This record gives sequence, C-alpha cells and structure tokens, in this order.
Amino acid sequence: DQQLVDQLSQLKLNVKMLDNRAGENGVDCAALGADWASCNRVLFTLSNDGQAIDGKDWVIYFHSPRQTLRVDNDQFKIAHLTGDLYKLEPTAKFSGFPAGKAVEIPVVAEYWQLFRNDFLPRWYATSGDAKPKMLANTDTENLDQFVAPFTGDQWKRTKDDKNILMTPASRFVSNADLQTLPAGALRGKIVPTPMQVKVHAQDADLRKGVALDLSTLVKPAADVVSQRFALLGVPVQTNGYPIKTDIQPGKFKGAMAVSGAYELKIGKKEAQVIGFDQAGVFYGLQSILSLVPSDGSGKIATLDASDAPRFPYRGIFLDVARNFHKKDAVLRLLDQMAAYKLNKFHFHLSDDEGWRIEIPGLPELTEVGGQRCHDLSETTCLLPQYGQGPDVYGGFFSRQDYIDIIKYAQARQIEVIPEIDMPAHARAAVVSMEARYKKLHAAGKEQEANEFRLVDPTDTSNTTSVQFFNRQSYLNPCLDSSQRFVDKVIGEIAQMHKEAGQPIKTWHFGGDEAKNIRLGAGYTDKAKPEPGKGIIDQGNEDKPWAKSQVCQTMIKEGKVADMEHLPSYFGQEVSKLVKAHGIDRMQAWQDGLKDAESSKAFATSRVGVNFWDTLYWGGFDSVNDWANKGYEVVVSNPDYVYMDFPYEVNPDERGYYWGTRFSDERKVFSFAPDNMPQNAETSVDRDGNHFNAKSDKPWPGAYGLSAQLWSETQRTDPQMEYMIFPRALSVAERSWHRAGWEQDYRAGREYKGGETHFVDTQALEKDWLRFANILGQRELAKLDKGGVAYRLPVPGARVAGGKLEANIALPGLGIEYSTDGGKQWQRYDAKAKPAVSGEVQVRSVSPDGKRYSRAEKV
Repeated sequence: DQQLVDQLSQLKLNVKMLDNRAGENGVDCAALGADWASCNRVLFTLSNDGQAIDGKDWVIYFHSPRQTLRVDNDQFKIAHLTGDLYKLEPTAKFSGFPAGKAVEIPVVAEYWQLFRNDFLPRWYATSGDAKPKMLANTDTENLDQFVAPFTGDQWKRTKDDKNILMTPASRFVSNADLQTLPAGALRGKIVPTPMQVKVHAQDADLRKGVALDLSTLVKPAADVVSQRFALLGVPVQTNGYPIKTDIQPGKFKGAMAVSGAYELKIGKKEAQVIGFDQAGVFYGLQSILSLVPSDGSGKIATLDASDAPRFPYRGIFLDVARNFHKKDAVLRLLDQMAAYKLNKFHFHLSDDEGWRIEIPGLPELTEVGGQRCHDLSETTCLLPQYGQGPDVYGGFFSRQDYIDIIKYAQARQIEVIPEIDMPAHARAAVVSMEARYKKLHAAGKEQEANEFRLVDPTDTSNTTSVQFFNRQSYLNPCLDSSQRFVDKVIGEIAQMHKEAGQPIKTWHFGGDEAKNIRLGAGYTDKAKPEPGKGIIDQGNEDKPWAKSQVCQTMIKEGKVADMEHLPSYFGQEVSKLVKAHGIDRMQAWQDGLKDAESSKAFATSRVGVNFWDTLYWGGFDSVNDWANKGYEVVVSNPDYVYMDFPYEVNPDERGYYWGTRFSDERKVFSFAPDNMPQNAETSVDRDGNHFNAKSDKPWPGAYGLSAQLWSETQRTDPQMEYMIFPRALSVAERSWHRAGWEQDYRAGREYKGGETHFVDTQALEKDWLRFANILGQRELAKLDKGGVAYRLPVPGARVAGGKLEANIALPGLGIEYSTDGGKQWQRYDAKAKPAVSGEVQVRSVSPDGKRYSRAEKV
C-alpha cells in the first residue's frame, strides 16, 4: 500500500564499485552468462533511518546500462523488465529493513562500469495500490549524492589497460607542450582555417560599427549576420566600416567552384565578400565575425583570403529520442553550427525510447511515443528508461515547432536531414502503433486498426537488441502495413519541409543494429560451451523476424534469400518510397545496407552511408569498400567523432565509452578522415594501446564528416551542451580544412603506432597549439555570449620549487587555485606564480567569469 511505498521512498541508497574485473578475481562470469566472460561486482546499500520496514508487497525499480547477473544477498532478487529497467524484489527469505540499519546487497553485473556516470539516478518504489515514489536521495543529477568515489585502479577495464588516469599532476604533463601565445601570433586567424590567406600589417577598425551590404542574401539570412555582429559588440550603422557583398559564380573554377566558396578582402577602409553563392557570401561574413576579438578592441587584421570547403557534408548529429532536448537548445546549436560553417544537421527524431515529431493522422506516435511513465500496459506511455523518474517524462516537436526549426536552419545555410530509424531501434513506433491498433479495434474499426500496424501477430521470435529490448524494438519489414506507415511518415515530414521552404534532399533510413546480440561471438551455447564466453541457451535465440509467418512467405516467393538480408531489402524498398516523394538521396548507417550489391540497388541516384566502424578494429580498410561500391561515405567513426564519449580518462567525467576511452578537443582535431591509416601514428586504441593500419585498396575519398551526440546519459540540455562544446569546434575545423600534416592516402603504406614516423607531428602539434589558443583567448568568450554551457577543462598543475605551476588544454582560459579546502579561490598568474604549501585545488573559469570547471586536488 501507500504506507509501504512511503517507507521505501525514505531509504537512502549508496552505490559502491567493488571490482570492475571480477572475472580476473575468482568470479566465473562465463557461468553467469556474461559476454566474453567479463563481469563486475557492485554493492548496493539501502539505509533506513526510520522504523522497521517489514512489508513484502513491494517492487523497487531501477535503471542500469548493464544487466544484473547475480544477487549475493538471498533476501532479494533482481529481474529485468525491458531496456534498462530492472526490478529489485524481496524473496521468501526477506526479513525486513531494520530500524536504523543498512542492508547490503552485492550484485554481479555484465561487463564493467568504469565511469560513475554508468550509475543512473531515480530509483523508485511501488506496492499494490500506491502511486510510485522515488527514493529521495537518488532524485538528482548530482551522482555524489548516491555514488561513492572510485578508488585505486577501479577505472581500469583489464589489468593490462594502458590508458592514463587524468589528475592535475598527470594532466599537467599531457598539457606541457602547450603555451600561451602572444596576441600578435593570432592576428588574422580565421576558424575554420581558410584555404589561402595573406595577412597584412594594417588593421581595420570596427569600433564605430559596420555598414553592411547584405543585398545578396535573403532577409532571414541577412538578419542572422546583423544579429551576430551585434552579439559580438559590433553595431550596425550606415556610417560604419563598409562591408560589401556580391555573388559571382563565374570567378570560381574547378574544385573551388562549389557551394560555400568565397573570396574575402579586408582592407583598412572597407571589406568585400564575393561568394560563389549565398552560402558563400554567408560564410565570408562568418569569417570576418570569427576575427572579431573578445577583448573589446574591435580591431581585425587586413587580409586577402580565398576559401572553399574540403567536403560538401559537414555534419552534426543529434539524438532527441533517448532523452529530449528542447527547441531552444536546438536553435542554440544551429547558431553555433553556422558560426563555424557546419551545414548538415542530422536529426535523430525516433528510437526505442521516444518519438519526437508530430505526425498528422498518427497521434499515438506523440501521445504515447512522446512520453515515458510507469505504465506497465504501455497504453498511455512507453516504460521509463534512463533515470528520469517514474512520472511522465517526455516532449516532442509539434508540426509548427518543426517548421520553425527548418526555417531557422535554412537562414543559416544548414540542411535538415530527418532520421526515422528502422527496422531496428523502432520500439516507440511499434508500441505506439500497438496502442493505436488496440484503441481502434475496441471501437470495431478493424481495417483502420491494422492500417499502420508494425507487428505480425504470429511472430514469436526471441531476439534481444543492443539495449536489451526484445522483439517490439524491431518493426516488421515484411508487412504491407509497415510500408504504409513509412510512406505516410515520409509524406507528412516532406510536407512540413515544403512549407518551411527547404524541401527534403536526404531521407535518413537509419538501419543500425538490426540483429540479435545473443547470437554474437562473445556468447556460447550451454551444450558445447567454448571457454571465455558467456554461457547461455542459444538454441531458443532467433534472428529478428525468424518466427514471423509473413516474413517466411516472403522468403518463399523468392523475394529475399534469408532472414539476415531483410534489413538491406527493406532499405531498397524504402529508397523507392523516398524517390516517389521526390527525394533523390537516401542515407543510412552502413550496417543496414551491408547486404545490398552496391549503390545501384537503390532507387535514389545518391546513397550515403554514415560509416561507424572503429579504426583500430579494421575500419581503416573496410571504409574503402563502401566508397568503391558507389556510396557517399560520411565518416562517423566512434573512436574520434562520437560526442557521447568522455573528454578524458577520469571516473567523474560524463559519457559512454565503448568505442574509445576518451576524445578531447585535441584528439578530434588530430583525426585525419581522408587518410584513415595515418591515425595509427597519432592516436591509441580504447585500451590505450598503439595500433597498426594499412590498406591496399583504392580510395577515391570521403564525401563528408559527421560528429554525433547520442543522448543516453545527456538527460538535460546543459549536459548535451557540455558534451558537444567545445569539441565541435575541432570537428568544424577538420570538416572544412585539410591540414598540411594530413597526408595523401597511399595504398600499401603501413602506419605503425610507436614505430613508423610518416606523419609530420611537429606540424600537427604547431597547428593544434594555435587552434587551442584561438579557443581559449577568443572563441570560448563567444560561446558564453551564445549561452552555451560548454565544458570547461580542469587545469593541469604541479608543485615545484615551492610554487604552484598550472596549465590548461585551451591556453588563454583563466585558472584559479585554493589553498584552504576550496573555500577561498584566487586567480593564478603565471608570471607571478604563487608560493604554495599543503593541499592545493585548481579549477578553470569562463571568460565572462560566471562559470567554473570542476575543482580537483593536486
């Protein structure tokens, strides 16, 4: 009843990592069914400051990205519901939560939990009658409230992990090649770097404003520029410094004769931008704006530049499905994209845990699919996921919100690419269409009920998705109703884009992870168990749709060879629907199209792939095959450009980390997307090891670059901003500009980390030093003005010769220190270092002085 839930809600949870490598220390993880026999031991402690809790009619619900494999307190048991949702219940041996005591519940979980961020907030209790209530101390984004600090070598994945733990003292070393450059060295430095620039000695004075000639641009685009001058403190006035614009396509030739190319001339008395097109004029103006200083001086260098993008596709991907992000956050992101010349916004509007776009005629998609809540029937909500609590959590973009976003991107020269992921990652759609089926069926409207149904009622397939959903995560690609649904959704979204004035150019089908993870290599069968693998019953495991009667008859009429080819077949079918709606380009995650012959198998004349294999695993050679089969390769490697991964190897950092342990601003900048093998000399794998890379295959080149923000642990808008910025500025650089240390691809050349010395790393280092200085001394102050809650790096520090020496990853940023336990903070001056004794803590501060990094002790 309610009393029982009220009692449980007052239990205080404490989570403590016990052993991240339990398999190395005597636990038989294989016998517990752990993938690759890898498992960890965690302690859950529930403390009771009230009277004894003796009822047994209760369930405690919690979230975890890891499966629980064993519970080592026999008074309790843990069962999986679906996705990340688990339940803790009393067994027959349960004898209560004693008054004033703590109960300890040790568990064994699959894999490892290397970051405190792995542990999710908002545990909640239920009981018969009662409304669910959270365990109050867990109702927070501050993990310090319920998760103990990691100690010792608990951050290590294996005993052989070679990653380096980042503390002030080891960070000082990683940053020691950096120094603060004199302002003079940053004169005339546009970001992203222009193809060609000649800086002159005179400066142009913008203090009394600029007189803009934006006649070449449509009003909304011209308004963007005017607003941005004003934001950075340069008033627009007729009597100001004249900036003239023109469009002259005929002045550009060959590979410079592309959208976004421009010629820029900044003189002492006036400036002139000549674009190939409107994007080109807009970009030349963003280049001038990039030069506006953050010291209030309003002076910029005179110069002559000629520029054009290295790639036509310079993207940012955003997941709003896992956790929603508000329209205002999306707009702020589009502003920054335009400022650094990123032009493709890949909008992941749906997944298992949410559906975020209103679709005329299919209200259940947003009414049910748009919200999560504790509704076991999933008639009004999808089940809770990701530690957002038991109560309604969600949101979606109305049709007008969506049109607003498209207009906003269009003014900024950004193309909106909608993604409706299928045939896997489709639980929100499948469950919503099941609520629709039920509703209409109840009213006796059977044909309407079945019209858009995404389930074959005969299907009894036993399949487990990557996030531990079952067959409802997979829309059935064999149903005519499924094709009706796709067609309807394409139609409705294409209409919004037409209304917004930016007709869809690319439809993104998704296509990722359409498989049963239990048939993967790290699992083995109970009957003939291979050593080192998770022992499960694999005989009851099906490939997706294997038990669907409709898919079986499709295989018999000769349409598809086998069940495994369904995702690719479905992609071919969707391309026809895409083409039928007047869209001539389709894009997908490459694994979804792996069984298609070539780009020739699709109805659109253009087919792009987001290439998301990791390099150290072989991605440096497998990418060639996509380009050579006719696909436009959009480089999206998780080991460099996944922005849901941590900035540094520190257990208090945010992010997932399956593809790599960290990717900071520097690592992202150092990525060479058009000569993938060369990254073997400039980076390390996920365990900090050097790797080797070679390809003998032809490489025609990449079509683009994309950086992804997946939203599993980015529960809030500020968290999303922390994760994207400032490292998206490194993405903008690399997607626009090909550096001198980025070598031409050479078939048969083998780069061996730690061994070969093909790459010019001194050139790389010098380029990064300048770029880091431009961020710390100029651009982060502009992010402050755009209201973006970017990550502030923690300083590096050491104590030497009795004084504090501190440094930072982005030189120019302010540093503070405290010698009293972090109560009084003082500014660090490098030319008058402070004499220090005892415990010292350091933190950085934003240019506007309002925000601080996390504080760490040296």
